Amino acid sequence: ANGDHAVTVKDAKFVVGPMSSAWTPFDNKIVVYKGDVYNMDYPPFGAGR
Amino acid sequence: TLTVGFTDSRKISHTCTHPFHHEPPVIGRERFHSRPQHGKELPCSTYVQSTAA
Amino acid sequence: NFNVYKATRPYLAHCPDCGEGHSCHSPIALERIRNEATDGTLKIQVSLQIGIKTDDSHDWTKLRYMDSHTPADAERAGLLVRTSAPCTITGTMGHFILARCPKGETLTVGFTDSRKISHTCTHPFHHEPPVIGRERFHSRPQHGKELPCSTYVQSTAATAEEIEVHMPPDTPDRTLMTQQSGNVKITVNGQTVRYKCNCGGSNEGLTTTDKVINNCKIDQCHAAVTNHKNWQYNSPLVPRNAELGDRKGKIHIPFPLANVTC
Amino acid sequence: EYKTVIPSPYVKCCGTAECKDKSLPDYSCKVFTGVYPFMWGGAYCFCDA
Amino acid sequence: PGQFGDIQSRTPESKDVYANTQLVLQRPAAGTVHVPYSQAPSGFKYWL
Amino acid sequence: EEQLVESGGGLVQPGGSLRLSCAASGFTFSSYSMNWVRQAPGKGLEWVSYISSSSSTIHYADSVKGRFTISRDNAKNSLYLQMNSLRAEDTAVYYCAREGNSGYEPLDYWGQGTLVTVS
Amino acid sequence: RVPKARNPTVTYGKNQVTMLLYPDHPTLLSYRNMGQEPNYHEEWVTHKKEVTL
Amino acid sequence: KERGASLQHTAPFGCQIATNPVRAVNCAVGNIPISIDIPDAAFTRVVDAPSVTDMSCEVPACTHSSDFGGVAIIKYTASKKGKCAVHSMTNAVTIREADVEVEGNSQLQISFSTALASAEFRVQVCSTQVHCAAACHPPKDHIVNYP
Amino acid sequence: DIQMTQSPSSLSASVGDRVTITCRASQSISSYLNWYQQKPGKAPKLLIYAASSLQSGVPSRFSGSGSGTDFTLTISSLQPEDFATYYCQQSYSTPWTFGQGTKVEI
Repeated sequence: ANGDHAVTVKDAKFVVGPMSSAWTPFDNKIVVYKGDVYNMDYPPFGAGR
Repeated sequence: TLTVGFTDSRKISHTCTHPFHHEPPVIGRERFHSRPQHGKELPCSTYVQSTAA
Repeated sequence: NFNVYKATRPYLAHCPDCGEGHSCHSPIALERIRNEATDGTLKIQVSLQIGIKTDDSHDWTKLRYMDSHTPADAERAGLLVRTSAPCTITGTMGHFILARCPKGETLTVGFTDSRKISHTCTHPFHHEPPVIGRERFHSRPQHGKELPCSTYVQSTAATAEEIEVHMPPDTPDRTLMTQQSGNVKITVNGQTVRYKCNCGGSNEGLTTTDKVINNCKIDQCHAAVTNHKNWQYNSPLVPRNAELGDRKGKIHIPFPLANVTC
Repeated sequence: EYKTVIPSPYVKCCGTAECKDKSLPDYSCKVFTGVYPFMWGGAYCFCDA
Repeated sequence: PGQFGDIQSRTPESKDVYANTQLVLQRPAAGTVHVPYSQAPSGFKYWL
Repeated sequence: EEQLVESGGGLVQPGGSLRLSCAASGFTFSSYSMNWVRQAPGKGLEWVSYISSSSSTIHYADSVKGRFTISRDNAKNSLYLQMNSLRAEDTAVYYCAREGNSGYEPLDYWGQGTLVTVS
Repeated sequence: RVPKARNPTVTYGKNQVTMLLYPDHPTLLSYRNMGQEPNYHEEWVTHKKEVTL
Repeated sequence: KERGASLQHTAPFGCQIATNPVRAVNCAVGNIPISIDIPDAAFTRVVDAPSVTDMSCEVPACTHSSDFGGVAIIKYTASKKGKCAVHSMTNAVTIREADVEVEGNSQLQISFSTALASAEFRVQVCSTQVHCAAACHPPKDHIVNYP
Repeated sequence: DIQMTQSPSSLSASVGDRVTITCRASQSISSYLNWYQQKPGKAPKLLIYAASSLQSGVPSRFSGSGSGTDFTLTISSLQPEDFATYYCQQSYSTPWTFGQGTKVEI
């Protein structure tokens, strides 16, 4: 979904994109565990409790 | 609680008792007591019956 | 009377939890559990038959169970029921057992085989007796009042509820086949055996003697035992023999309801 | 109270089953495809499909 | 389907029975033989 | 070489009994099934009895039921046929034979029987 | 292996849905709105209950 | 024991989450431009296509529900056998059928949906236009399972 | 159970002639049929064990084939050693049965 790629099928050329919106459901810090994704502000390395 | 014991060679028993708190976790969105016939499969972990090094 | 059982045989059934957390095929299995009486008694149905020997005689100390292609005897003393705490068994006949036992979330039954091997099968259940009166109590008082309630009667007499029996289907058994030097041998061991092969020649037949099929491999053929002389209850856990089944007979359900006081 | 009655199932492998309507209360009938049953002694029918 | 009056009859000795329960058959599990179904629980016990 | 040796014939009075033995050499006895057959002057071929290799399956002809019993010993390499309640009409030569370990139910070997007379 | 719950009874009205639940054991119920504001809600159900949304 | 609900149940706009690799799918935001390059060989000259000279329209039924609840009948006379495309000239009415076949003197039937309580629109068939109008009734079903 | 008959009851032919013997059955045998040959005064007997098959040690002059309840055996050359009694046997069911026998004389 950008303007730097094209495909041809049956001598027809297609170009798709770019998208009009930059909204993304993910934050900068995520935690992943066996299929689940959480948004969590984890502590820095070396500064636990 | 948890208790173990055995029988001696002279027909005498021995026991020892320690405190413990045992409560298995829940897998999925429902709480159940036994294994059904009709259902779904989810990942989990177990111990393997192997004596290898 | 036990005369109605003369032509019947036990059967095997699937069990969802065979004691280790895995299923297996067991000589003992559970059918529906009934809890209609207001006094908190249960009626349980199983696949084995209590009180009858393999020679169709009456002996209240023996039970008979199904082994591989043949019935066998076992001792009654090994029968147990529990739902958390042990249950108390109050009476038995044929496929049915009565027992009383405390609250719990599971029900387990089992017995001991003739070779010193145990078998169990577990199903989920929810047991909670009703409340009678305006007070909740745990045991039987000495000084008190009487109120109506219902119970089960310890009677083996004929009643109006009946169940049906049918002819068993054929049973596959892969151990009848062996491969030697590029050929497959079929051993009948005195039974009537039907076979099918996908090897050259399209071999089909029904035999009462040993046969050898040349130039054929194992797992290209199928065999089953087809000739039966006894009748079996049409449990939902076994396949129908034919699209339209034929009826051979029926047996009655013991232990009716009656009115009592509490 | 009510009671539910269920007879033994009929399985026809490498052939097509069908059924007809009946006047009994709450009668229901359905056919499923793609079955491969097992019993204690091995697979029941020769056909795999 | 789940209240008082789900099963009705005129007298204890009648043969004519009316019922409005739900009953749906489900696909069997792989490798086994059984008849699963879904049915609404009896309303009479709930009243008691 | 393969051999079948029959012995035990003779004359027995009516009401008596006689045991026949068939001895084998040259092959593995426990791997093959065996049959007994009968022939007499003026008569054709007739099958008498069959025993499977493990002594699990036994069949008798309808005319010989009860009076005849068959057994084998796979450790002694011997085959037996015993006749009881002998009757005067039972005068014939009895033979043992091997059944082949291949398809289409062949019979590869025959013995040389002995005369049994009841009189 | 885990079990599945039985089907509810559902009726309709103007801008609303009514559901009657038949639990056998503790079961979790949750719902959300589609679009920008999910308005997430969560509850546990332990016995026969009727809800409207 | 206390981690709570994950993004799969709380995210807005109906997004769904996968983890191997981490992905988000079917998020209903924005729009997407497209450009297509069609070769000259796909086009047919107007002098070769069939012509239609006389048309009329009638509308026997309309219900302005979420589904295709409208039907129309159009009569035509065609000069010769061939194929023809159809297109609507309004935004409030959408037509399911993309192409029709015309021959001789006959009639064709199309289906449409609209939210208007009173409908008026024009339909184009091989470079000519017809005017249609009708009155529509409300539906009776409160809730449906589709947009 | 399965009855068998063979024809002719006897053949009369000179050295150098061909021999044809047929066997019939009252029931389907599905090719489970064999042939036997022996001379008077001897117990052993043996010919081909199956239709269109040659038994080990049997001269090539002996051949035959099988079909639904209709079996045939022929000899391409008749020599003084070839004059004997012939039988058919079926091994499809239980009990096993034999034919009545055919003899060939000079």
